[PDB]
Amino acid sequence: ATQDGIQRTVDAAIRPLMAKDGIHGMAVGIVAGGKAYVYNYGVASAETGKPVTRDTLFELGSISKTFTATLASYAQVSGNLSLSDTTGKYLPVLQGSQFGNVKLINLGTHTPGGLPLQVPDEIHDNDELMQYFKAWRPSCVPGACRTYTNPGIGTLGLITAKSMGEDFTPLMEQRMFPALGLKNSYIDVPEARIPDYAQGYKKDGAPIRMAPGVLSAEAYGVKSTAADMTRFMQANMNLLPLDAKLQRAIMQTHTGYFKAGVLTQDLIWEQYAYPVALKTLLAGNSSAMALKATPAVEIKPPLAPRQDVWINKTGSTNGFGAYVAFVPEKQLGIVMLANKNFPNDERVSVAYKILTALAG
Repeated sequence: ATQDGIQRTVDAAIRPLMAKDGIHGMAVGIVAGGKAYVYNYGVASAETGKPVTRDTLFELGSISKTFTATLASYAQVSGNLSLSDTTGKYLPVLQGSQFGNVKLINLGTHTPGGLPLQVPDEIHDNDELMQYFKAWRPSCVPGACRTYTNPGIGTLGLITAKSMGEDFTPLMEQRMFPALGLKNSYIDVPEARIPDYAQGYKKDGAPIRMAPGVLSAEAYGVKSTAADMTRFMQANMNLLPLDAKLQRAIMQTHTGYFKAGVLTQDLIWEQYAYPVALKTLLAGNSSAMALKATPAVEIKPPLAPRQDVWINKTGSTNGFGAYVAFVPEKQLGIVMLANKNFPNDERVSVAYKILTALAG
């Protein structure tokens, strides 16, 4: 009945969106009054007609970075590292180099002083990456310049791993996902679950799934279900009784570090004063914020986590589109998972339309 009233709102945004953009399959997770509801639409694969189900895996894209941010936060709370530390401390290869003096906080907030969006094609392993970093020079002010980057948060992943004497993928698959209670969440999809892996579709309609690469696990590599992400949102609103340290780690990813345009940059999470206007969300989640070196102002001291915000992250691959938005003070959230990289403007609009109707 509560579920039926929410379904009617969610259907009324999603059916038309999928018809308009020719999205084959979507899984939408809602959190309302702290409860998880999951609504599935269309087909995992157009070729076979396998429907989207509870167990269907979508590529999270850059939403993976929130898991990386969570793991770094955990290592901080455990005293494995400080975010004030330099990359040099953990990758001595880089001690003496300019990049070796970039602080971890700058890697988790896209403020390292200029880094490319994508790991450049010439870098094929962590050793060629380390070399590139030795050569690296800052092209804007660290802690005053926001350049959205995979290698940045990626390298925070690698440094987090080292701090905890363990490789990244296993840290995530064997400690983090189980500690968060996520049983359908994978960097490496097991053979047994490959039937669950939804088919991605390019803009033209050709089938595709993501390619692994340098720092991909740390940057864009996670697959998950709406149910799993719905539980991630509940965790990110302090609603699940977990061990104190993991609970503190998760909420401290919400600390506000830099003001950049209309956006507050947390540890990967980007947040807005609630209530929030559509036009604010659209400007904060513009391609310009994603592609361009934007002025960033350090918040002194860092802004404590707060309930009264709209916290979001976008995520894309060649074949998939994903969007997480939640509002801690309302126990309210949406994750949209699509097997098409459909425009971010529409993701933000539809999320805005749905969470606004549910707020009252």
